[PDB]
Formats: sequence, structure tokens, C-alpha cells
Amino acid sequence: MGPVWRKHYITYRINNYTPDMNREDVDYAIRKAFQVWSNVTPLKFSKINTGMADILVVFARGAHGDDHAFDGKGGILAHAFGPGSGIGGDAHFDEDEFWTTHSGGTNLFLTAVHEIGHSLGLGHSSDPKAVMFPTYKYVDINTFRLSADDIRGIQSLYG
Ligand SMILES: NC(=O)[C@H](CCC(=O)O)NC(=O)c1ccc(-c2cc(-c3ccccc3)cs2)cc1
Ligand SMILES: [Ca+2]
Ligand SMILES: [Ca+2]
Ligand SMILES: [Ca+2]
Ligand SMILES: [Zn+2]
Ligand SMILES: [Zn+2]
Repeated sequence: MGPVWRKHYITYRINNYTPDMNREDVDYAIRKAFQVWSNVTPLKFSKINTGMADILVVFARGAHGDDHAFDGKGGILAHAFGPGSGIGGDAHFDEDEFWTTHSGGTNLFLTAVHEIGHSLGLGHSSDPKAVMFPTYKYVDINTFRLSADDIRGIQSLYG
């Protein structure tokens, strides 16, 4: 076992917003990506705007203060730290991508589902249909479902 949150109530804060999307569409995409994971575990997520959030969502570019710089458009789309205090849990999105609500550019909701997986403690899947597969794939958002391998992974950590 990798690190896991020791509690089932987890807060998140959106540190800043990409100018690529409307603020409301970023909030929705993030809220829906947490909901994917809450639907198969005992976890609950609440958004705060001040105070001490466990998972900070950041948009940043290039070398942005942790050891893992971003690489411009393409390649690394985002990354996240596993459960822990401070930077633990935090999910950072490369502003050099073009974030969207749809199939164009890079879909924020799907990328956030994957990154939130890492923020909760998952590694990668070798199942091509699992959201935790190492490479991005757009899949129809309205019918999106976690694969059984994703659900096995997250239920092996939280129950
Ligand atoms: N390519 C990279 O270097 C980074 C490394 C950081 C990480 O692995 O989080 N990876 C990504 O940027 C990244 C990888 C996968 C995904 C996504 C995979 C899927 C997906 C959906 C259905 C089936 C398979 C994958 C949607 S987003 C998003 C970003
Ligand atoms: Ca944190
Ligand atoms: Ca990039
Ligand atoms: Ca951008
Ligand atoms: Zn980072
Ligand atoms: Zn990943």
C-alpha cells in the first residue's frame, strides 16, 4: 500500500482558474470529477475558498515550485501528489494546455478524474479502458464510467 487519507471527509480548494474556460465550467468539471470517486467509496469532498484544504487544485506552467516541472503544450497535461499533508494531495494542471469542457484541446473533467485518482492514492492501470491508464483519451463525457479496475483500486484503499 501507497499512502491513503486517514479520514473520509476531504476538502479541496481551487487556487486559481485557467483563462481557457469560464470559471463556472472549471468549478463544475472539478466538482463532477470528485463525484466520480465519491460514488464508489465512503469519501466525501467539500469545496472551500479559504482555510486549510487537503487537495489544492492549481493551474501553472513550466517550473512552478515543486520538483516536477511542466513541459509546454502537449506531453504532461497534469500531475498530482499522493495523500499527505502540505503539497500531498495537490493536483496541478499545465496551463500550456488548452483546457475545455469538450473533446477539443484537453478535457478538464477527464484529466481531473485521473489526477484526483492519484490525489487519493492510486497508481496507474494497465487496462486501456481504466481512467487510470497512463495516457489521455477523450471518451464521451455524458456516458463516462470508471472501469472495474479503477473501482477495484479505489475500494482497496477506502471502505
Ligand atoms: N503524460 C504524463 O507525463 C503525465 C504524468 C502525470 C500523471 O500520470 O498524472 N500524465 C498525464 O498528464 C495524464 C495521463 C492520463 C490522463 C487521462 C487518462 C484518461 C483515460 C480515460 C479513459 C481510458 C483511459 C484513459 C483520461 S485523462 C490525463 C493526464
Ligand atoms: Ca495538500
Ligand atoms: Ca504539457
Ligand atoms: Ca491554457
Ligand atoms: Zn506541480
Ligand atoms: Zn497519471
